[PDB]
Amino acid sequence: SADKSLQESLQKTIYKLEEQLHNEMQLKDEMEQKCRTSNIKLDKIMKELDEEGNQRRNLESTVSQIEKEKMLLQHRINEYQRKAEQENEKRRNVENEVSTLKDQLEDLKKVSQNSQLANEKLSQLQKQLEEA
Amino acid sequence: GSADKSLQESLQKTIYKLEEQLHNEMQLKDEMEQKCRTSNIKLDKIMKELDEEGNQRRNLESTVSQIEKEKMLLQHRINEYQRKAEQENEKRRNVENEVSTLKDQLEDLKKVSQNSQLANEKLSQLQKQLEEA
Repeated sequence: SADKSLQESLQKTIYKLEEQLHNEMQLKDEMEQKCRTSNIKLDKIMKELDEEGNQRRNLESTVSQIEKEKMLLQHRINEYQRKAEQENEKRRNVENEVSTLKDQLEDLKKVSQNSQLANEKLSQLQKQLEEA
Repeated sequence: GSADKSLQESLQKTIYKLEEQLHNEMQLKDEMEQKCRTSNIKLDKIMKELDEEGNQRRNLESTVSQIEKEKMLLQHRINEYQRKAEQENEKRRNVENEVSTLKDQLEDLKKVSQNSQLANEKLSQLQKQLEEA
C-alpha cells in the first residue's frame, strides 16, 4: 500500500504534466494567432508608410510651387492697383484742365466784349472830334 | 513485487516522455516569443511614423486646396483693377479730345480778339481819311 502510494503519486504527476502541456499548447496557439495577425499588419503598415512619405514629400513640392505662383499674383495686384490709381489721377486732372479751359474761354469772351465796347466809345469820340 | 515495479517503470517512462516533450515545447515558445516581441516593437514604431506622416500629408492636402482657391481670388482682384484702368483710360481719352477742342477755341478766340483790334484800328484810320478829304 506504500506500493499503491507510489503508483498513485506517479500517475498524478502524469496528469499534471498532461495538464501542463495542454495549457502550454493553448498559450502557444493563442500567441501564434496574434503574432501572425501582427506581422500581416506590420507589412501593410510599412508599404503605407512608404506611400505616405513619398506623397507627403511630393505635396511639399506642390505647396512650394503654388505658393510661388500665389506670390507672383500678389505682386501683379500691387502693380495693377498702382496702374488703376494712376489712370484715375490722370483722368481727374484732364477733367480739371477741361474745367479751367472752359473758365478761361468765358473770361476771355468777356474781356473781348469789353474791348469791342471800348473801341465803340473811341470811334464815337473820334466822330465827335471831327472838324465838320 | 515485479508486477508493481514494472507498472512503476512504465509510469516513469511516460513522465520522462512528457517532460522532454515539455522542454521541446518551451524552446519553441522562447523562440517565438522573441520573434513576436521584436515584431511588436517594430509595429509600434512604424504605426506612429505612419500617424505623423499621414497627418502631415493630409495637412498639406488642405493647404493645397486652400492655396489654389486663394490664387483664383488673387486673379479676380487682378481683373477688378484691369477693368478699372481700362474704364479710366477710355474716360481719359474722351476728355483729352475735349481738352484739344477747347484749346483750339481759346487760340481762335485770342485770334478773333487780336484781329478785332486790328480791324478797328484800320477803320479808325479810314474814318480819319474820310474826315480829311
